[PDB]
Amino acid sequence: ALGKDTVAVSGKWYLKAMTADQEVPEKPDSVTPMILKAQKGGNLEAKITMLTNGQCQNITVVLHKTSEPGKYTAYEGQRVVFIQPSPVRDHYILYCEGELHGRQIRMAKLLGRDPEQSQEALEDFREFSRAKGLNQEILELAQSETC
Amino acid sequence: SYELTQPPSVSVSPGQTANITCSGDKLGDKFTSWYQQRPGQSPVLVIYQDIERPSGIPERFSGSNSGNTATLTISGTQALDEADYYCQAWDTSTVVFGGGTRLTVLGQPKANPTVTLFPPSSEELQANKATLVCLISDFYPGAVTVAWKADGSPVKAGVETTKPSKQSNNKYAASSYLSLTPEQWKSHRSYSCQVTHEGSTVEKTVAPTE
Amino acid sequence: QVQLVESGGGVVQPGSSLRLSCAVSGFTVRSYGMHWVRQAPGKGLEWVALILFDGTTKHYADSVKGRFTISRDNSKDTLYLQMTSLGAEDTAMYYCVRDFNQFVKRFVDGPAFDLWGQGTRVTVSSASTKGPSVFPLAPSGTAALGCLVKDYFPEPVTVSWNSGALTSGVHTFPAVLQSSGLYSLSSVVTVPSSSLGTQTYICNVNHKPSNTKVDKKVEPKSC
Ligand SMILES: *[C@@H]1O[C@H](CO)[C@@H](O)[C@H](O)[C@H]1NC(C)=O
Ligand SMILES: *[C@@H]1O[C@H](CO)[C@@H](O)[C@H](O)[C@H]1NC(C)=O
Repeated sequence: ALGKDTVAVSGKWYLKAMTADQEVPEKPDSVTPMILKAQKGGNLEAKITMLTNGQCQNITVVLHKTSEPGKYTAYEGQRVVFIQPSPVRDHYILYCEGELHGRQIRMAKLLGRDPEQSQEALEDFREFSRAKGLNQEILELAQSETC
Repeated sequence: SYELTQPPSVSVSPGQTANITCSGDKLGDKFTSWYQQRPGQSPVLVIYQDIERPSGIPERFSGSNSGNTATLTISGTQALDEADYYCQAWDTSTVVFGGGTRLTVLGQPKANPTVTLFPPSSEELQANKATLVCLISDFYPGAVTVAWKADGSPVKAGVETTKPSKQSNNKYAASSYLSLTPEQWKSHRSYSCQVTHEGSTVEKTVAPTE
Repeated sequence: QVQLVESGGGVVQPGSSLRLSCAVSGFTVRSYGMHWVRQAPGKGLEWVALILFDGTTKHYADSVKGRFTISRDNSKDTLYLQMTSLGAEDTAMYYCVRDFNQFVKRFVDGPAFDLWGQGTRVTVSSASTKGPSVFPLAPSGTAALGCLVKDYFPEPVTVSWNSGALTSGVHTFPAVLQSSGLYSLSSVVTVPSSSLGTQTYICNVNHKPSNTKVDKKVEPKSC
């Protein structure tokens, strides 16, 4: 059977906020809405475009399921991705522990169904990020739609 | 490309459970969906995501997708369920539909086709055309296959066949037309129409000669 | 308040470019992957094309790929199917459907068509309203006397026998289209061989769409 929670996180998301515990060298100019496709076998496929230096990176990432609901793995187990819903509606928080580009990085991402920034959602996102120990800047990102 | 496969036809009695099956590689690694197309109506989703049933659909309907085959199961089968069921699944950036399964809730004694072959009309011949006419009638259940033979060799072109249609007797009836040149007609020894219904075959043949 | 309703249906010629359109209510078309599904007369279902909620993501069957286009106007809340370079194969009842597992708040990799239109029929043939060519089917202790109505482009058609003198033994068959793109139909009366000796038999065909009415005396055609 497929996870009701896994289906609940499927579809179009706007990537809004983005805390960290380390500086991220590459930053996209703007990002395309994120799409989460629930697959048979509990795995989530995830696509986003990052417009950066005036060019479109077309990301595709598969979050492999685990024994713990909420915990997904990617990049051949190199990155963990916890997925939790916000108390604010139409908003989720990703929390990516792991390492990428040969560098250990802890990020948090604020997902929203609607592009309209919610100051209540951002507040809660900060509070959480700080509690987890992500105490850097909070990039609210530019939401473009196409290249 | 990728192809789903279902029995062309299935028959059950009232009450008896019905088992329509869908077959293809990598099924059970794929999500399947089932549609009911009652006689003369639009399709209706009966089962999605292998086992999941939409609202309104009765509990009698159930799904399964074990291994390389997927099954639609209908308990308490009754007249209302008589329809053409199709399975569907996604592959190669395409949606694949099966060929469907006419399900007949047997409510009438089985009936054997009477078949009637007609040759090209002298008038038609003179018109610089020719048409052979196969007329199947009084058969139940309502499925039939039609095969044309040119001197025992199969004919696969210029053939047109109708879906069976119900009649006043509550039985079905259908027709098949074979088009050919006047030359094709007189340059073969005989032409024959074979009609298979519930295992048995009725064949009828004619000749260019009177 | 039916949620999906197709339009653009009718008749066309091989060298045509008919555009179908599906008018949506109850939801926005920017929100769902929306598919077109054809069904040929007598045949089963055949998926034609889909357009994702992305609106940039579009896939078509290879059969139609290159010839067809899918598109939508979120403002008009209408989905379109631009059919071009029309073939005789394309002739079908075209349905627009909504993939309910391709929604902005539910994307499951398992297409499921909850909402089905009522469809719209398309007929492809380079022929104007034509009338029937009606050839007899002669008998050879009862007999089967028939009539073959052939090549009548306007779908509707009728048949009678002895101007209503014959009531029993008479059965008419559904028509069938052809590669020519012209319909063809038949009808027969089961008859006593004694009656075939004397009683005369004429079939009275009527094809109002062409404004024609043909009668044909069926007889042994002995030689
Ligand atoms: C990038 O993503 C867009 C969005 O779907 C897609 O159309 C395009 O083919 C992708 N390729 C490029 C240009 O990187
Ligand atoms: C139909 O197939 C399923 C497959 O598991 C089986 O459980 C069921 O008993 C079958 N019933 C009939 C009528 O064959």
